[PDB]
Amino acid sequence: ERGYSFSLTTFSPSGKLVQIEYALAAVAGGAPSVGIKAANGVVLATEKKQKSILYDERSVHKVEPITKHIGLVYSGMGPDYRVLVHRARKLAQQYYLVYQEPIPTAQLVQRVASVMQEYTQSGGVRPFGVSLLICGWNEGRPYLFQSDPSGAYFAWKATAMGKNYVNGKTFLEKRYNEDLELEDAIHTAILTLKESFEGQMTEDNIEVGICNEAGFRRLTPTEVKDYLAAIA
Amino acid sequence: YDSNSGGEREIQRTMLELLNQLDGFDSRGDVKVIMATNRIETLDPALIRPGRIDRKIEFPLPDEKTKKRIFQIHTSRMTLADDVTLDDLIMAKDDLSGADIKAICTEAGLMALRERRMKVTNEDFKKSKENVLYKKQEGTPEGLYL
Amino acid sequence: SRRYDSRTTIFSPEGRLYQVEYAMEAIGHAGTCLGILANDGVLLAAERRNIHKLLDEVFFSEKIYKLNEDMACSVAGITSDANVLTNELRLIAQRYLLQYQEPIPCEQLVTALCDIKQAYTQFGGKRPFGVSLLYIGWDKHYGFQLYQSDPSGNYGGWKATCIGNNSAAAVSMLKQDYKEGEMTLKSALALAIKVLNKTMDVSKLSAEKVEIATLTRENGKTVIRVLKQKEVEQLIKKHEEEEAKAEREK
Amino acid sequence: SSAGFDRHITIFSPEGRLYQVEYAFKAINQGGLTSVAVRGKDCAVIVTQKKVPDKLLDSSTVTHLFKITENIGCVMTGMTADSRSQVQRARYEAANWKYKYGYEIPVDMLCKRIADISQVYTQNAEMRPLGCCMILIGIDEEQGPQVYKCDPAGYYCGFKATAAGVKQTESTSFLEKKVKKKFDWTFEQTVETAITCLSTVLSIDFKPSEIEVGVVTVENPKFRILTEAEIDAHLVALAE
Amino acid sequence: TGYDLSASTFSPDGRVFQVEYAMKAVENSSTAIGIRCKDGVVFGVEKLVLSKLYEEGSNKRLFNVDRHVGMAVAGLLADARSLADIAREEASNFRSNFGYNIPLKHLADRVAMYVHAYTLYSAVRPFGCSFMLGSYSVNDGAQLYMIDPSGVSYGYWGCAIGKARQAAKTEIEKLQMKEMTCRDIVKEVAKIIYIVHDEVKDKAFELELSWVGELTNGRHEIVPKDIREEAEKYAKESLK
Amino acid sequence: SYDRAITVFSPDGHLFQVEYAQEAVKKGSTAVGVRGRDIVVLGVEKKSVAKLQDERTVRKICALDDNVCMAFAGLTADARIVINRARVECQSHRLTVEDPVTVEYITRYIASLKQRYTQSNGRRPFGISALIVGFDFDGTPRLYQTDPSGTYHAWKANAIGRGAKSVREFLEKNYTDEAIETDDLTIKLVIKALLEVVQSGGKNIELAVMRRDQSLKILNPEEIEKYVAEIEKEKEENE
Amino acid sequence: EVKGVCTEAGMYALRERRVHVTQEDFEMAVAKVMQKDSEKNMSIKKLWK
Amino acid sequence: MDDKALLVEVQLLESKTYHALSNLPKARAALTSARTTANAIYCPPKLQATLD
Repeated sequence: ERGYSFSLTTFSPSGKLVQIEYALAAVAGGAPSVGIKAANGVVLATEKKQKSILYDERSVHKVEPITKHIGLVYSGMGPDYRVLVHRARKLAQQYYLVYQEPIPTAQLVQRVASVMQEYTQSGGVRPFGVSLLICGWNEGRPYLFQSDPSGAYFAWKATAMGKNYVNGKTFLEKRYNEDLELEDAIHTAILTLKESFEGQMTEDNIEVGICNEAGFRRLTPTEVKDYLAAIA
Repeated sequence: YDSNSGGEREIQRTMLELLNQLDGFDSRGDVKVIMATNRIETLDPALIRPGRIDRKIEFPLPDEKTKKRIFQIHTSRMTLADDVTLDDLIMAKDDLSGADIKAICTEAGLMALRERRMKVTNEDFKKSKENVLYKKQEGTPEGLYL
Repeated sequence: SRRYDSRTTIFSPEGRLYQVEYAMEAIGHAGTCLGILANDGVLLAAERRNIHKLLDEVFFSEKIYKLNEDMACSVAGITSDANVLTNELRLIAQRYLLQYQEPIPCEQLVTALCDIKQAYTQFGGKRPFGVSLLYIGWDKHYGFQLYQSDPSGNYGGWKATCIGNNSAAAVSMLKQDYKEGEMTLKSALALAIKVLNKTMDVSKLSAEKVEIATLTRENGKTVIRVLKQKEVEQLIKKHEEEEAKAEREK
Repeated sequence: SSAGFDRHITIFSPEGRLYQVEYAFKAINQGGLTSVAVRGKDCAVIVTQKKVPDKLLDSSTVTHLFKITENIGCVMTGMTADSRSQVQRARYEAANWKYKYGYEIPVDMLCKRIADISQVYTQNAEMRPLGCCMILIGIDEEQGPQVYKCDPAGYYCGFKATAAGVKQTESTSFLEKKVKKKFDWTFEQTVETAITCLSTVLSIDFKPSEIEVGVVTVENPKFRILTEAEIDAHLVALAE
Repeated sequence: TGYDLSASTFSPDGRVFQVEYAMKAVENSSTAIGIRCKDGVVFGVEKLVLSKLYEEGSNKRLFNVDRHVGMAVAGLLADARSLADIAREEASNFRSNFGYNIPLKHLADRVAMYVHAYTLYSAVRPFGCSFMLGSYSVNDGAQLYMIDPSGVSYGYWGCAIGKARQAAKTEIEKLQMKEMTCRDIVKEVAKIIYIVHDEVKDKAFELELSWVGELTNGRHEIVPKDIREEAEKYAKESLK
Repeated sequence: SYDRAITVFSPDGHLFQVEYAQEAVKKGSTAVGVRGRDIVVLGVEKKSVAKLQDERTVRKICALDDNVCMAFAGLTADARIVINRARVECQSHRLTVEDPVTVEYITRYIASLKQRYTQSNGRRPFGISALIVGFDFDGTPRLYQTDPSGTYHAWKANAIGRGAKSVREFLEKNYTDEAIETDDLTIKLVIKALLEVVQSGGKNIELAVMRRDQSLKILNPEEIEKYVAEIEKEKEENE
Repeated sequence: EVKGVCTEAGMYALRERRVHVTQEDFEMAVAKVMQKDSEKNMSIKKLWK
Repeated sequence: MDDKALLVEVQLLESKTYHALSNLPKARAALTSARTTANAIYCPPKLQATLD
């Protein structure tokens, strides 16, 4: 490059930022996803489709692990997702080289959102088009956080993103209670993902990852075929 | 502007004959003409150019000096009681005209007649200062320029 | 090449700023902070902007950031922009202690930040910050202090200032009602509960929509107190009782 | 609609889209060429025609079938100048896998390294996003054959049989009708379908001089470009 | 319009007009052909003289990059002398690291990448040049290459650059290529320059011929021009 | 790394940014300053204090060293950079040369700071206008001024801010050496000038003197009322 | 909009042929009328706190 | 409470039992409420022909 470095995101005359609001529009028209925190573990459930019978499902993965106990899904766009995965992978290593201890889940999200915000103020680039759902069972209590293209973190009990997320939002508002078990959380997570799905819900149309206090665990399609018997 | 219709030509000929008889140059006998509008840029240019008018007086802005007279002028013909404090009303509000001051004194007179009194207390002025003057207060860069 | 540059650096042809004016006229929306002192102690009343039934609040300090052992702040603006400054302002106070082995005084912490906020407005064409925040704290020269910060890089010492534009009616209330050396930690707290009752549109002032952080000078410790739940509730019951008692003359 | 400079540089639209990248998807179609990839049970076929407009032009320096490593080949569509720039990147990062790690790079891991680079060109606004496609083949240990496709947006996935170029929506529609009927796939069963799909979509019934076949096999993992004679041998064999 | 200012933006249908504009800049230049016989390559450039306008032998477009490599530039002449410095500098570093002579297949690739690199950014513009690369080697025969301003570079037997592009290669393909000594090809080049470009626009024109092959032992040099002068004597035998 | 020229020329032969910068000086509080032969004086108007707030941080008269005094207009953030730039230079001048800094030396430092700052690329020019007051060695009281373009002069009575030309007119018919004879007469003269611009209700005037021997002293608000009363008393003798 | 909620809660009880109304009937009625372009999302209004 | 799929079942079962007890309008209404609930159903794999 040359030395331009001019930020292409400035304030509106109203006083809002324009490109971040447009980046949120790309997230809302993405694949639906749901995450539920249920007092012994946290369950991530995304919704994976294939436009043909020609694609392969053992290749592209949505639920992606980070350390040994920290999972991560998204709802926005695809190529930008893999960037900040590899960024967060290295970002958890400088914690572990220095402190010799697995990084707490709150400590990642402070660092990932700091990457993402500082990315928007600098010049020549667009913001990301990805929102995240990060979870983990650190120090007894499990956790569930959500980031955004603006770079703001939250702490949900149960949220949803992607298409028709407000419909899934009201559904969890009646479905979720003070506490459940892990298996009940999986049963209501498939229930809310079956809200806006299509007719074929096989072991390949959904893709589910959990966080035990024993650790992160990604579910193979065998159990998801077995657990979808009398689903929702 | 000259159009073909018969709604606009009755203005232009009256305007043109006015500039003709202003500059008739036969016997005017020192007739002094004072012309005034608000804006000036959307006006007739040949009335601006010399030979016609050579005095273009502008009437700029205000200040908190000229106001206090207009407060006293508008609060002169009323039953102004001995319990009213206009100096607090002067210092507080910092952008108003005499037409605002007039609207204060009238609303002060109305509030005194709603509570079935003759004289006006300071409180009727305070509410009138807070009621009427909230119609245009919009736009300021405060604390930026010392 | 050059035709994509937004030119945030140039003055207005009016002869004033143009881009910094947008952030300062933005900043009054969505956020309400205040703080009071007249005696030993200083508080910070906040306002939970959105309280949805599916949140956690595992941190127990949402808007208040304890940036030092003697100081804290209350930010109102872009949330992502807040984490940039508060990580920086926390590190400013710590390199001072490394250099002098002495706690940072409160003015030259504020002037340290405001010079950073200014310099990103002049050169670079960088987006300026959308953050106005407040300051409390205690030092060895003056004591309990309040400060206001602006996105321009302009600051000031105050005693009853605020941030949000809905609090313009509150500053009028504070000019109507303020005392000179009569703060207790009942007088200032009941006054702050009185302010957010009228200025915020929350009916009956739900105790989960507000948040109060105080600071007292205990022995040599300067205890930063963050009160949790029930003391707020009985305060509101105290405030509604003092409203119900005073309206008997009406 | 268009806000700011969303038709020009890679920024967002008010509809939550962008436009430069989806212009680049139909920057392939100015190439005027169609390539088909089919994976069988123990092989992986690449077939691509070539157009020779001039008699004063070689029949050697034309074919898009390139060789990344000794066990990985590819085919390029789109424009040609952007294609060979893409290939030198793939040749370069395959060798760095050897020098850093010691063993041969998988065909899956290479498509990540390519799609990351295409991401960045989308990402920083002051550079062109390189419109050309990418299809790889290769044999993995304990995984069999693979077929992948990098895109100028920056995403990839595995496939079973997937074409690219100009004609996909007729070519992929035929391959779906071929796969879902659950037939056998051995070697020559896989080669014959890779011809007849490209035969029926283009509707040519050609002479064995335009197409090139780049099969890889489990028994012979070397990337191999077929001779014109044995290309003619398969074509008359499927002919009844 | 609106999309045709930078080399970073695409068109709404997916092409780049700045490359399209530079292609027709080369088209408005004089004619230069190149043809290989069975044991060498012959270069031919029609070179215009306006009235006097220089010496006899200024600003020749038959550059000499390596000891066995030639040039036949046409287009904007200032940028052509830049590429001659780049192509010279490239072959030297091949000699330094390695230490056999540069193969012509690499030197086409290494240059055309540098051409392609100027078609991405909004800082620089595309080159307005096009040229021929001719070599000979006893291990590799003769090869003839051809670079456009986009960067698409591959092999030919006979090509032609300039205004007379389609009009000149009409009759190149009428000849033979394998059954020709290059000494026969030398006078065959000179008639085609003499056939095309009637002197209606330009009265005076030169004819510079260069010649690398078996007889010159791989060394590239100009033909003996004033010596033996059999080209133009044979060329003007075509008055009817 | 920012390579973009901001300040360019105009077809008629002027600039743009400097004329836009001097408007910010025109939209600011007024500050005047006169001198004498033994003591100097400078004041500022338009306090506009909220009267319930702190005011030790709102001070707009400062000192670079034990001789040099400041008074600016314009915006406030850009003034703070210039002041902390100038405190370093007058301290580093004392490091090499063992003198106190002359008041002429530091004004060349500020003006050369501001000129190269409009010259370079990517840089918004400053928006202040300072009044630099200090009495050098051999007892030479003088005052200079600055400009956002970077020029500087030596005046006997300056005025800047919102409405200086009225003040410059009021000082124009005030060309008396007798007013620069008595010290308290000079101070009430500044109060006479500042009340001619601002409404000046005894709480909006901040004056400060320097007797060329001691650091500056803000006068007491009783003395502001004491000087305004004798100004009212001397003006009431118009009959 | 108070009228619209009263009509929608009435219309929901109509199709059930029922002269009674629940609290939930109004909850789905307000959610029908509260259909705006400034969508909720929790991220439009929390990034600006 | 929560449910959507089993609601489709009990509406059909009532619209039978009003038609069993000879009710034209109410069974028509209970069928119509059964349809508009079934419209948002992602899967009527078998219940569709039951509903039809």
